[PDB]
Amino acid sequence: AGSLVVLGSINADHILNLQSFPTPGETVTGNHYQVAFGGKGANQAVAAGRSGANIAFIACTGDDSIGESVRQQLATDNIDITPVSVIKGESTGVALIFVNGEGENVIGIHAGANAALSPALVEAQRERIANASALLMQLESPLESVMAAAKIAHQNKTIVALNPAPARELPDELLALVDIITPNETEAEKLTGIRVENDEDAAKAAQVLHEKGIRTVLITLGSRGVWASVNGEGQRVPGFRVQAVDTIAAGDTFNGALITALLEEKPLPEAIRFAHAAAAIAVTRKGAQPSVPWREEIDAFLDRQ
Amino acid sequence: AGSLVVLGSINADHILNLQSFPTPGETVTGNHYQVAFGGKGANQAVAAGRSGANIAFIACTGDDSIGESVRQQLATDNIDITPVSVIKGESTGVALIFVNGEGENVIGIHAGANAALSPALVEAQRERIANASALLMQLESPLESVMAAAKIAHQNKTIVALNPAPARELPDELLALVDIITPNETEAEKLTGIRVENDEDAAKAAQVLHEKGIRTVLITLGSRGVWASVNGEGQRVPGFRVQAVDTIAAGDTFNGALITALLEEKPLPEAIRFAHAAAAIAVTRKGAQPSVPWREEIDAFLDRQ
Repeated sequence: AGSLVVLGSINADHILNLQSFPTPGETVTGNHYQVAFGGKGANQAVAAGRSGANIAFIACTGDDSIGESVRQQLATDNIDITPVSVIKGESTGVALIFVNGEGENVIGIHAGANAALSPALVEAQRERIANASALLMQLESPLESVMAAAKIAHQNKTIVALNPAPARELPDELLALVDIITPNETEAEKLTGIRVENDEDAAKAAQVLHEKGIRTVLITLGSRGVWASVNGEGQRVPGFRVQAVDTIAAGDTFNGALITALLEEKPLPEAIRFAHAAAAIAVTRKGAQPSVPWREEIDAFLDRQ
Repeated sequence: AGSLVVLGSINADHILNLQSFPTPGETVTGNHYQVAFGGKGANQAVAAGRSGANIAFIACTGDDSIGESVRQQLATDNIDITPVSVIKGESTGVALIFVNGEGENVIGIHAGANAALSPALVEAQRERIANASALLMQLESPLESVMAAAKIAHQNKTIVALNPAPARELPDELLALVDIITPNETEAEKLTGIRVENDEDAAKAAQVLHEKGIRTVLITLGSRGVWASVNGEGQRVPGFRVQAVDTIAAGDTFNGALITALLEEKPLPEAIRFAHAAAAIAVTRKGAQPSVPWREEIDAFLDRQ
């Protein structure tokens, strides 16, 4: 298994379950509270580490207590935290989350130290990025840093995997550097300009990304699975049926487990089944990282399948 | 100045300024983040301590890091934290707060350790409550504990001051034990059944509370000040004109400073002017406790007045 380098955000998730979302000017008392480490960068770094990858993590926390704790935690999640910088005078990223009695949620985010992951910091990681087999990134880090990291990778035979979340348009210069992209429907549309409701739309949107030069395109479709497309040839790959309790980080787990499988040189079809198994498990648990399953659990799930 | 005993909640306030309140299923990135110690019990305990009172604080924090920090903090706010218990296996109370670009806010609360402040814990404080000159309470603690604390006070010549917030109806058994009550309009209506929009309504609502046996009734009216009523005789007392930046804890500061003034045996009219000065200062600053002014600042404000 080649080495993986994840570059992305780190958040401390504060989750409060409550009857209903407070209206403007209102105060509501919740029924359950949970602090769990989150952030797409870390969720994916953890999903990969736990699933068995040889991964190093480029990220930034602040100089606060919470920052030290998450750092303490990630180190035990089978992740090399040597590339995680501490930014003096800044707060560690945070996410305030409400979940109502109807199962819906709303999230408020503070970028904090995450906005400090600069091109200068990426350059300082030139060698690490150069020697890795693949680089996994999202969009909760400055675009200029993601851009600069992708170039170094493109220059040194480092596979570039991008989870284009949260949704936003991207320059062709960055897309022309991506090898594996994993957008959901909203993101696929935002990236191609094509609304994706059905498999016909997904194939069309996929085609647009392929023309940008992206070899592998996986569009998460929600309940019906993912549209897996390699160089124009795609098909819908169903996920597992499970009773969801908390879907947060489901997509991040999918991404982290997927890359682990691919860097293990498993064929795409099996890799996707592996990532789907991991995600299926993740939605049956609460909190982002606390729900990310380890390799043993993933394989056990598969074996009983 | 006689001794003051505050019994109430302790919260860690997580405040995020953002463009607009996220809609169901949405994620929004904020522009400013602040962690400040809050909770009506602590806000009032701090407002009193800083304003110069000889105050001891009965409360509960969890056995987490945040709990230790707030405890470390309150000790420097001129408060005797000897009566603050640590509850094993429980989280310190928390408040998740959003403030949009229009200045509005919504608050989500986790009771945490605060729900553990029991009658047994109050009884353990029988002597402390007995020897104090006054007891200041709110409604973010179990009603049975507030009830039991009020009885001990009633039995030992301890003045009972109640800030009936958040709004909720209360049994006549508790009201018949209150000496000073400080409801806002919503709370006054909730307590008497009389809608309070104007000074005529306020006087009527005040009358209802007086009949419950409460000698001093102060109904905060919002912009026009407070309806100060002693045994049926009331009048509107205007507050100071100021440009508000953050009104949270304004009412708690008013309460804490007010009691300090009264326990200093200042006449009600002056006591109310003192509390108003403190609150006026509080709304020009961000965060709950971080905005509570110290005695020197309050007197300076008054002198320049």
